[PDB]
This record gives sequence, C-alpha cells and structure tokens, in this order.
Amino acid sequence: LLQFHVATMVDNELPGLPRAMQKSGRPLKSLKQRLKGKEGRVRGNLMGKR
DNA sequence: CAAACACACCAAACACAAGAGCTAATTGACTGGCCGTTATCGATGTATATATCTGACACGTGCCTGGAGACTAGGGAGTAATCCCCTTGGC
Repeated sequence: LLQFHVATMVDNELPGLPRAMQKSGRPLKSLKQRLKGKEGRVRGNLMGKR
C-alpha cells in the first residue's frame, strides 16, 4: 500500500494498475501530471505565460 | 553438446494529436462510537392549599332547683265592753 500511494503521489497514471481516485470521485493530479505536457509547468508557465 | 550472435516474431509501453479567445452551469459527504453540554426524568424536600379533628365562642335546648299560684283548713290576730288597779293630781 505504501508503494502504491507513493507511486500515485508522483505518478497517478500507471499501466494497468488502479488509478488513485479522490473520495468525491475524481482522479488525483500527481506531480508528473502537473508538468507532463501542455498546461503543465514547462509549456504552461515557462515557455508560455500570461 | 553447449555457447556466441543474428533474424523474425510476439508482447509490452510512451507520447503526441494548432494558437488560442469568450461565455455558461453541477458538484456545496456520510453512519457510527464516543465525550462533552445541556434537556429531561426522578427523589427529597419545604412552602402553600385544602381536609380532619380539637378548642373557644355563640345560639339554642334542657334537667334540675327553687319559686310561684289557687285553694283549703282552722286558728292567730283583732272589735266592742267591762272592771278596778293605779296613776296623776291636789293641799
């Protein structure tokens, strides 16, 4: 369980493994998701800003 | 026979899917155990309201004692005459 929780903390989406879901019923935004691609940190707030 | 590499095939993942710009609306956790506050139910009264019994005062009835009424019996109190004892009066 500890391994699963940490992996979900730094990577929500895994191949085949269950996805961490908030009790409300929505997935948790792991750090990888935070800067995986567009709308992230690099392309979202370093190469393109407001 | 066992080990080296090469090839074809199968099986498993990664990341991307233009630049953005505006507006709207759906989601606003939930049973249970337990502690902590507080509302309620309960006992243990003392204070006040009412009922029963006892005591003092009031009106009324009564038993008892003494007093009062009508009538009676028969004798106590009491006129009318008399005597003469004795008192007042006198020189």
